[PDB]
This record gives sequence, C-alpha cells and structure tokens, in this order.
Amino acid sequence: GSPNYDKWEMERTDITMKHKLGGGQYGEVYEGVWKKYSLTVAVKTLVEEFLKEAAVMKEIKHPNLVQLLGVCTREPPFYIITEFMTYGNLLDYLRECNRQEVSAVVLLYMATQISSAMEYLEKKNFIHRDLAARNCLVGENHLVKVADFGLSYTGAKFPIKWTAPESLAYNKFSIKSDVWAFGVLLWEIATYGMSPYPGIDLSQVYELLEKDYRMERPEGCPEKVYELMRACWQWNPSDRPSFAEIHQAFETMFQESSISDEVEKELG
Ligand SMILES: Cc1ccc(C(=O)Nc2ccc(CN3CCN(C)CC3)c(C(F)(F)F)c2)cc1C#Cc1cnc2cccnn12
Repeated sequence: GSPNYDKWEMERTDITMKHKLGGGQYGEVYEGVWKKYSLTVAVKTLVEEFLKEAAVMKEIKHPNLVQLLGVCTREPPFYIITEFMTYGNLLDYLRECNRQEVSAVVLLYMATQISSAMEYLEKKNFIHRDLAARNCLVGENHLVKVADFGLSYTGAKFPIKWTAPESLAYNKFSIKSDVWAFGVLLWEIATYGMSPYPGIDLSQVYELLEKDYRMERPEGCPEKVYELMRACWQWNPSDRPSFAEIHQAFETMFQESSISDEVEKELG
C-alpha cells in the first residue's frame, strides 16, 4: 500500500526474542513472541544461504510444512519467523513418549503426515535433501510438520545413515534420494527413535548397502510398512516409489488402524 511495502517483512521490534531452543541443537533458533498478537513464534537468525531459505519458504504452504509467518531481511540482524511447534522435534518426542499415547496408529499417522508434505514438495519440484526425524516438528495431538534446520553428520558434512547410495557415491540428490531418507525415517519412527544401522559403523555402510544389505524389520513393525521401507531402499532411484504412492499407502493403513484404535478406546 506504500512504495517500500513488502508483505513478508516484519519489523524486528514486533518480536520479543527469548531463549535459544533445544540447548542450541537447532542452531540459532529462538523462542520469541510476536508482541502485536501475542502469539509465541520461533525465530531463526544469522547470508545468501539465509536469503535463499527465506525465498524458498515464501514458496511453500502446506499443512504439514512448518509455516512461515514473516522475515526481517531488509537489514541485519536477519530474521525468519515461523509458527511455533510446541513438542519440539520428532526424534526426541519419540524417545521420550508414552507409547500408550503414541500408539501404533499414531506411528502411522506420523508417517502419513510426513509423506503428505513430501508429496507436496514432490509436486512442487522441490528436494528436501535432509529428511530425518531430527528435522520434523511435533505439535498438539501428534501434529507433525517437516522442517529443515540446516544442521550439517560426518564434499561437505553428511548424515551418512540417511543418505542414498547415488548421493554418497556420486553426489546425485533428488526427490528419490528423499524417498530413501524417508525410508530411514520410517525405521526411526518404528523403533521410537533408535539410531539407524545399530552396531554397524559408518565406514561400512555403503559397501554393505551395495552388497544389498538393508536394515531388518524392527520388532513390531507391520509387514507392509517394512515392505514400504524396503521399496524406499531400492538401489536404483528410479525403482523407488513416489511420495504420492507412499502417502496413498500410509493414509490407507492409517484409516484401517484408527477403526481399531477408536474401538479399543471405547472398550477401555
Ligand atoms: C524459525 C525457523 C525457520 C526455518 C525453519 C525451517 O524448517 N526452514 C525450512 C527451510 C527450507 C525448507 C524446504 N527446502 C529444504 C532445502 N531444500 C534443498 C529445498 C527445499 C523447509 C521445509 F519445511 F519445506 F522442508 C523448511 C524452521 C524454523 C523453526 C522452528 C520451530 C518451531 N517450533 C519449534 C520447536 C523446537 C525447535 N524449533 N521449532
């Protein structure tokens, strides 16, 4: 409505900055308040990389993707402001949870939400590049959203154990290498937050994958979920399923599971 108006730009003074989140495990991400509307938010601060992230996020709007609310990118300090997710990241949520609440149908629900955001990124021709539980956020009622904290892990630093063969070997990243990562995510969900390839050391992973070794079905993981895990770990990226197919599968499993859980809830 005026010459220097930008619909994404907030004023730094709109925001009360509070503590850094997660002991600093997320990097420069703070809790903050958008004082106008009260509202607790999260605020990442710091440069091109930062500007790219802001520019990408403006392009992304989906129920299971952490929602951008504003940026402060006119002058330093640079801010990105997103909605706040009250239970923190998925990996720790799983490690700490009451499995009476975080039951089997919830695990399927978590998987359905994540595949749903990824199908969205797939349709939009984006590539996440670092999909993992540590990168998903949890809110109320097992709401899960996909994020990215640019956390890089061992070219660069790599999360070796979530990384597709063609990405480790040839540096080829794609939505199909996300599909492979999503498969490790499934295993993380299935174990409630166990480290992948337990007991195996990082230097051996590729060679083992190339001999066609894959992680075994976790105790209690449904057969069909494992089927999905292993389809995600097809060696040829072209052989992997789409996130559209993946999300379709999990929704269906999810709906079947809740009929059972609700019923079980009634009886108890
Ligand atoms: C302040 C903040 C800023 C940014 C982001 C963020 O995730 N950025 C993001 C950047 C890019 C992409 C997509 N690209 C990936 C790369 N790829 C190469 C291209 C496509 C996506 C994605 F969600 F779409 F994946 C997200 C999260 C937060 C948070 C927070 C928050 C809220 N509640 C809590 C509770 C505890 C801890 N943190 N926290």
